[PDB]
Amino acid sequence: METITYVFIFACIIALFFFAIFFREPPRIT
Amino acid sequence: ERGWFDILDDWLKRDRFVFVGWSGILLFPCAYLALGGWLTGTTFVTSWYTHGLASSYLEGCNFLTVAVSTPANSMGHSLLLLWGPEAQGDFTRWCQLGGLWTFIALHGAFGLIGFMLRQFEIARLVGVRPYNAIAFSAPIAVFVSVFLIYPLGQSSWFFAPSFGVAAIFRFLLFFQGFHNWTLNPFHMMGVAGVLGGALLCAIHGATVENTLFQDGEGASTFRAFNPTQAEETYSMVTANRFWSQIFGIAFSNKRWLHFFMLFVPVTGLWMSAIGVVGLALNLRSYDFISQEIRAAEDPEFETFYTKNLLLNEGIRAWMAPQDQPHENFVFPEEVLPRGNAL
Amino acid sequence: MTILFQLALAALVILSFVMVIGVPVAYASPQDWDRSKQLIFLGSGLWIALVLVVGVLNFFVV
Amino acid sequence: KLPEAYAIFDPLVDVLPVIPVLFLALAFVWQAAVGFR
Amino acid sequence: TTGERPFSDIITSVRYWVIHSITIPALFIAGWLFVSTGLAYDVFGTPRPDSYYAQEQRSIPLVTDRFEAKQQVETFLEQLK
Amino acid sequence: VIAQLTMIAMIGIAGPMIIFLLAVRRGNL
Amino acid sequence: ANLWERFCNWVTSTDNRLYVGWFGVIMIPTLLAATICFVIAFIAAPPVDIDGIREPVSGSLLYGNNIITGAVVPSSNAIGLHFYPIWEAASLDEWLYNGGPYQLIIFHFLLGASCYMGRQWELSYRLGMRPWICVAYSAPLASAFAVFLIYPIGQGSFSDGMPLGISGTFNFMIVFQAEHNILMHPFHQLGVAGVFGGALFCAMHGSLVTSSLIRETTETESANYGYKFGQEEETYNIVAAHGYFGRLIFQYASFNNSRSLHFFLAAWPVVGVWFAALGISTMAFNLNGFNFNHSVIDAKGNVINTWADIINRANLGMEVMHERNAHNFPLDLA
Amino acid sequence: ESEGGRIPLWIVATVAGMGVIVIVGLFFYGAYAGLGSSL
Amino acid sequence: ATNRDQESSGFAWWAGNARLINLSGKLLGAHVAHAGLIVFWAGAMTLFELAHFIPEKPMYEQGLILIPHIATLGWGVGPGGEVVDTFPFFVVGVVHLISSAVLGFGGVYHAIRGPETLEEYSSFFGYDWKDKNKMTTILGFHLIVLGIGALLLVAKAMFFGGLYDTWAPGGGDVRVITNPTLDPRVIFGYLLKSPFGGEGWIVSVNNLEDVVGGHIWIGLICIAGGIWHILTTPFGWARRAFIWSGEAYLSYSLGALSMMGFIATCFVWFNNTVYPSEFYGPTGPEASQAQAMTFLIRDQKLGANVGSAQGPTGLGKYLMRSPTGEIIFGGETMRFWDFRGPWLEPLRGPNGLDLNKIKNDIQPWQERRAAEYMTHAPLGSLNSVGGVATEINSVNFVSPRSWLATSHFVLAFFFLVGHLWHAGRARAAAAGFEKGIDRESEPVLSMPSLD
Ligand code: CLA
Ligand code: CLA
Ligand code: CLA
Ligand code: CLA
Ligand SMILES: CC1=C(/C=C/C(C)=C/C=C/C(C)=C/C=C/C=C(C)/C=C/C=C(C)/C=C/C2=C(C)CCCC2(C)C)C(C)(C)CCC1
Ligand SMILES: CC1=C(/C=C/C(C)=C/C=C/C(C)=C/C=C/C=C(C)/C=C/C=C(C)/C=C/C2=C(C)CCCC2(C)C)C(C)(C)CCC1
Ligand SMILES: CC1=C(/C=C/C(C)=C/C=C/C(C)=C/C=C/C=C(C)/C=C/C=C(C)/C=C/C2=C(C)CCCC2(C)C)C(C)(C)CCC1
Ligand SMILES: CC1=C(/C=C/C(C)=C/C=C/C(C)=C/C=C/C=C(C)/C=C/C=C(C)/C=C/C2=C(C)CCCC2(C)C)C(C)(C)CCC1
Ligand SMILES: CCCCCCCS[C@@H]1O[C@H](CO)[C@@H](O)[C@H](O)[C@H]1O
Ligand SMILES: [Cl-]
Ligand SMILES: [Cl-]
Ligand SMILES: [Fe+2]
Ligand SMILES: [Mg+2]
Repeated sequence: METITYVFIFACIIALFFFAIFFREPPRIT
Repeated sequence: ERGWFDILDDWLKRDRFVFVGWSGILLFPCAYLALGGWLTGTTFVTSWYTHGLASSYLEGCNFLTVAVSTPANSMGHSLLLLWGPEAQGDFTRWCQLGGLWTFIALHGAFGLIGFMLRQFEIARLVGVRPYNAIAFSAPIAVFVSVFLIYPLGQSSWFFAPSFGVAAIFRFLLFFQGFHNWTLNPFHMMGVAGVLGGALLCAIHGATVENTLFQDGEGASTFRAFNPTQAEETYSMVTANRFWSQIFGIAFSNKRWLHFFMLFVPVTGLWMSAIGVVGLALNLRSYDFISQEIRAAEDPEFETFYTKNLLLNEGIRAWMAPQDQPHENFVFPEEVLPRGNAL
Repeated sequence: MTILFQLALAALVILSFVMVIGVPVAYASPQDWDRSKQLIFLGSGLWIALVLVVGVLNFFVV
Repeated sequence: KLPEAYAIFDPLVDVLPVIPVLFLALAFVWQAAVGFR
Repeated sequence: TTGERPFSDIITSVRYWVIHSITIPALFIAGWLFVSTGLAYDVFGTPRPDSYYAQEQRSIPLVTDRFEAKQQVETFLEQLK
Repeated sequence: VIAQLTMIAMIGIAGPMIIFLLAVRRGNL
Repeated sequence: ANLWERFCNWVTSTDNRLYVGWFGVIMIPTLLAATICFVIAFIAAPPVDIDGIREPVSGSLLYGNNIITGAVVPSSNAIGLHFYPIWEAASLDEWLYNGGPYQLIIFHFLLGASCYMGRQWELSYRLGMRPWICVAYSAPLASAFAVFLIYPIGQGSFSDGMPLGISGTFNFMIVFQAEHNILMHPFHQLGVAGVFGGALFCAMHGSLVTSSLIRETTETESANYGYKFGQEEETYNIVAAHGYFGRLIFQYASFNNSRSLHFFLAAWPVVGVWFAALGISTMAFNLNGFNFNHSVIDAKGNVINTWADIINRANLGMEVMHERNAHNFPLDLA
Repeated sequence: ESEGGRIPLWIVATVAGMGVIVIVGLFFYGAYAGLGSSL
Repeated sequence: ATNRDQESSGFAWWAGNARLINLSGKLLGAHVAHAGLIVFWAGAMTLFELAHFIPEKPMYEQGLILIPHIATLGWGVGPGGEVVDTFPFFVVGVVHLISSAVLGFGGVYHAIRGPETLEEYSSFFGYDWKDKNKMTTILGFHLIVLGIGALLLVAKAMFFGGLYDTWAPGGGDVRVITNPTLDPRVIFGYLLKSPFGGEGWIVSVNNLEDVVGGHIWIGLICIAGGIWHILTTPFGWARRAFIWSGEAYLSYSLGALSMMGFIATCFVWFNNTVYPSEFYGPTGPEASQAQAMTFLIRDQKLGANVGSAQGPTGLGKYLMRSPTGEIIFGGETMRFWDFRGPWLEPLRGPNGLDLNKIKNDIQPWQERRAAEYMTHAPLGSLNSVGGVATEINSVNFVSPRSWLATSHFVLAFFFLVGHLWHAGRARAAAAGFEKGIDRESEPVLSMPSLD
């Protein structure tokens, strides 16, 4: 259970990186 | 209406080389005495009667080894006032008992309050928001936690940090060996805020300097800035593209960026302070119980966590007799923990 | 030869110190470049001579 | 030791190796004199 | 500009150095003599090299009583001679 | 003691002396 | 255009979401190899004989570690500085016992991170920026080199490289202190000034710009909406910030030139961290911290301890306990 | 008498700087001699 | 005052030497004056070392770095590296110091008095950085000069008394090299050796025949390369690969010097052939090996059977196997089994350390040497307290190997940083954006958005 929990959190962080990069709010100039 | 209070207020707030203010009345004497006490002690004052140590230029120490050392453990948490029951007005005896330590710690504490009041007072006069004062709450939380709260939870001021380069190093190593402080997630958050802050300092400074607009003919580019100019001196749009492409994300909002630069190191320091408040009570992150259960039962089970505790046990046994002289420890050669040969 | 040596060597040191100040000052000075230039020539040949003298006399004192 | 004939110059020899450092410092004296222009 | 004389004016003036060519060496010498006369040891209670231990003693004179600490230090000092 | 300190004093002054002599002469600094 | 030309245009394209570039051509595979190996090893690797004394240390989560105790464990002291790729092992089981993942990870990483630095130059060039962000990155990079490559070289083993783990890192620090008295070394002291000062100036800059933001929003919205990405006008009043800071200290202690300020912000942490890195890289060849052990002696010759001697006692504790089964002879010479 | 500029600032800096080097040097000398020398 | 302020030159005082980029005469002076500073230090430092030298203590107990370089060339030393005559050290020091005056004179002259640009004075001496043919010409001259220097080493070793050979049969001694290794399979073989353990790339060079032969090759390669570069101009592919500017060229050399610095660091840390331990002290590996040797000898004298003695871990206390089976010393020095040195090699057999040689053939000179090296290991503090970090004050020692490796690491590192700084700047300047982004032509503003 411990190992699963660590790996799960890490894998969520990795997914977050993906969304934060590729599915960011695009920066728009005025 | 036009009374003395208002007249004094006028004088205190004149625009002069060194601003004074109402805050100055507290800040200047307290800061001067804390600094002066440190210089006085490191130059002339021993730690023979409190620690069994030489600690001054006078006795032969150098800039790295001098200190104003804490009072003897037997003083407990005595304020150690010059006119108090220990020194009884005798300046020489007061120095020999460690009175300069409480002198520096307490004038220093009030001085810091004065400095933060100054930050508020000046901000108010110039008409800016008081975020610099807000940020300085971190240094205050560190000073108060480490120099006051920590020893107050312990037996005496003896165990506070002594004001000295080598003395502070000893304090770090004490915390490793006795508190396993590296293991503490509050210290780890500290580390991340300090190193993160340093990172942000480096990366923001370099980014601005490498996205500058050409605003002059000079190859040395500092003169192409005018404090009063309306326009940004560097390109946020180019900076943003660069980092988006190198690292994947980038700042797009300058107000967010500069807020984050406050938040990171300030939050880190505040977390480290919370940990030290726990160490005041020996409420450590010393162990992982699951690790210890396994290792006790299984003599083949070894991690870097177990290895570090062996180091800690060495530190404690080898340093305690000289570092804690009031305990009169005598540890026979045969009890000292040692590995093979060494 | 020891008297000759020891003197020749102190003369070399003293001349060296004179040249160390004088050559840059001469080169960067506006007036008297004519006179200066001759003296630097003089000092330079004299410096070289003295080096050779110490060098030779070395062997008769060592 | 230096050969005995040169022994008089020992104190001078003790100082020479530091001279290059003085050239760095000299650049500063010079620039101060021309106002770091 | 806040009203005071520029430092660079002050420290390149002859009068500044007339004053400070006296006061600076006077202070430095006074500090020197504070130590060389032994006064510093007496003011601050710092042991001289011969005053850490009695001749045959190899025990630190540690203060162990909060309220009698002054007297303990005094007794330690008596034990030296 | 004195020999080494006297040496480094004359060698030490040589550089600033050159600059000083040139400033006095309005030389090509 | 031919294929090579097209390929070159794509690699160096300023329009890729993430820049590739020629540096990136080496960086991408090496970082992916290092990452994938690290992740798998951190999860599932068996114990590793770090000290070459057939005493395997467990680093992975599945073999009894948590996030804090876990590590990828350095390669065996038996290997030393020898190159131990997978294909020099008789089997993956041997490779694993001997700490092969460590070498694969650190070598791919150091190559990849060096190319990350090159890539920062490269993109700056494609975008018409000035070139020196990469120089600031050389500071953390040099530090990683110091702990993963230079220190091992000096001591003669990758077993003395920093472990890839949280507790492993602390082990490396404590043993380094025992062996080099790093705290007493002026290059680590400069490093501390570098990171404490970087943190201080980070907070200071953030607080001063935040102090002086120009009112563009109401009380029921974030002040952040007062700045729009790419606006031409500066968003804070540097004159006010300087007015503040110059009074906090005194006028000539405050920067009124943004370029000069931002250069200082770069230089202070970068230079300090370069000295940190050089501290580790020179203690690699055992030029160690200042040693004032028994420097103060009384008229008889009794040792009068200073705080240096107390440090020394702590260091001794570390020294005598570390790698408790590895030394057979009285001196720890590497 | 107290006219600013009579002593050039580059000379004040050089002399002051030399003074700092001398006193710091004395302090390093003292690390090798007398108290604190280990001898 | 031509180009000697920021307004005229574009460079602030702190980048003042950049004002010299296109002023060939003044830049010649800076270069010649600098060469003077280098030569001055070599001379002055040698005389300081000689003044401070006590012949009967090892050099490495005396903070010497230059006398050991002179001794390694065979000057002033005899069997075992004993100093037999200090006069060669005095000569080298004096001649360098005298020569520095000449270089300083030329340097000062070109810097403040001579023509500030050389091009209208002489077509031969003047140059434009951007003239590719003239740059390769000057490069060519300097290659010839360097090749002649490499052949000077060869001449010293073969014709003018030899070099100090730590490996010489019957004990280290000065030896003339009559059969330098010419076989290019051996010479270029070093160049393709792995830099990892047991291989060590060029740093593994372990005999003077290979060293001398190497310099014969290098000298001929450099002379040929120089002629080549005088007689040709850069080809099209090189024209397209490089930036052609003074700052770019500086950058390339900074890169090269950085690389050389790291190599030198490794050379003095591991190599005991061209850095004889007699002069530089033992290497780190050597001293650790020497400790194991010391205690093997001691305990065997007491009756220990050192081949059969099992240590606490189950490995041999004194002797164990390397990962390929060779018999090596045990304890932590297992990491140093690639060490080789003349005091230890007589104990080595085909399968490594030989137990019968160990039991019967260890000579008192080997015991002495191992004890010497164990107790002069390259460990010590910044204030030159010899030994481990916890050792008490007593012994004033830091190995020359530690001084040389640390200094050269620091210098190589900052030279890499300088390479990056100047290469990045050269690029930007060549393309025209080293002073910043043109507000009215900001490149990113013409690029499509990333998303
Ligand atoms: C803003 C300035 C300032 C502040 C906040 C402090 C604060 C402090 N000082 Mg410092 N100090 C200062 C300036 C300051 N000092 C200056 C300028 C000097 C040089 C003279 C000193 C020299 C000094 C020494 C030598 C020592 C202290 C110490 C102290 C501490 C105890 C003070 C105390 O108990 O006061 C108590 C007094 C008050 C709080 C004043 C209250 C006034 C009330 C409101 C009015 C009532 C008065 C009443 C009518 C009197 C009648 C009594 C009668 C019946 C007999 C405290 C940290 C002690 C210390 O640090 O020990 C470790 C100590 O030994 N200080
Ligand atoms: C090895 C170090 C070195 C060398 C060789 C040089 C060389 C040079 N620099 Mg640089 N520079 C340096 C370090 C160096 N610099 C440093 C550290 C800085 C930062 C402080 C500078 C900042 C700097 C600036 C801001 C400028 C230069 C310029 C120059 C050139 C003209 C100098 C001049 O006009 O002098 C005028 C000075 C004098 C006439 C005073 C005397 C100078 C001489 C050389 C002293 C010699 C003393 C010596 C002991 C004599 C021995 C003689 C004996 C052998 C007979 C010259 C080629 C200038 C330039 O580029 O011009 C186009 C320029 O503007 N430099
Ligand atoms: C790399 C070094 C170098 C270079 C490229 C130059 C280049 C030049 N110098 Mg300079 N100079 C130098 C070093 C250098 N100098 C040194 C060290 C000194 C002090 C002695 C001088 C003193 C000097 C003066 C006083 C004058 C020049 C002048 C000149 C110009 C004419 C040279 C000529 O016609 O010679 C033609 C060739 C010869 C006379 C034959 C060469 C004889 C030499 C000694 C052979 C040595 C070769 C050997 C391989 C050197 C090894 C050096 C190594 C050990 C360090 C030319 C621009 C003149 C000038 O600028 O006019 C306005 C001028 O008046 N130079
Ligand atoms: C300081 C010495 C020096 C310098 C700066 C140069 C510089 C130059 N030479 Mg010359 N050259 C030299 C010495 C030098 N040469 C010598 C001694 C010789 C005789 C062998 C030559 C023979 C020579 C020839 C025949 C040619 C050049 C050419 C060139 C030009 C292109 C070089 C290039 O692209 O390099 C970069 C090298 C490459 C792009 C090759 C591939 C890169 C590999 C993968 C590098 C791997 C090494 C790595 C970093 C590890 C180091 C260890 C390693 C030894 C295993 C350039 C002007 C070319 C030219 O235009 O002539 C007119 C050319 O055709 N040179
Ligand atoms: C405590 C006390 C008090 C007070 C006191 C005081 C206030 C004092 C002051 C004091 C002081 C106020 C002192 C000072 C000192 C100083 C010093 C001792 C300094 C030193 C310095 C140095 C050494 C420097 C160096 C340098 C430089 C210059 C530059 C850069 C580099 C360097 C850093 C190297 C009273 C009476 C109230 C009460 C009782 C107690
Ligand atoms: C071999 C020989 C010789 C030679 C000599 C020489 C070559 C010399 C040189 C010399 C030199 C070359 C010198 C120099 C000096 C310098 C100095 C002494 C400087 C100092 C500086 C300072 C102190 C600074 C300060 C400052 C400034 C100015 C600015 C900013 C601020 C400051 C503070 C940083 C002789 C003749 C003896 C003879 C015998 C042998
Ligand atoms: C450009 C310039 C610069 C630089 C310069 C330089 C780097 C120069 C160099 C110079 C040099 C590099 C010089 C040298 C000199 C030398 C001499 C002057 C020598 C002499 C010698 C002698 C006199 C000898 C003696 C003796 C003998 C014979 C034997 C034994 C004993 C004795 C040692 C006594 C500066 C930075 C300032 C800046 C401005 C510009
Ligand atoms: C003396 C001796 C010897 C020998 C030596 C030799 C034989 C050497 C060689 C050497 C060599 C033979 C070297 C080479 C080098 C090379 C290099 C270092 C390269 C570089 C390159 C580069 C840097 C490139 C870059 C680039 C690329 C990659 C492409 C694109 C663009 C560019 C062009 C930028 C021996 C060891 C036996 C022994 C000891 C002594
Ligand atoms: C460039 C200046 C070099 C001066 C050359 C001095 C010769 S060196 C001289 O050569 C002799 C054989 O001829 C050897 O016997 C002797 O050992 C060696 O010292
Ligand atoms: Cl350990
Ligand atoms: Cl061992
Ligand atoms: Fe900013
Ligand atoms: Mg002293």
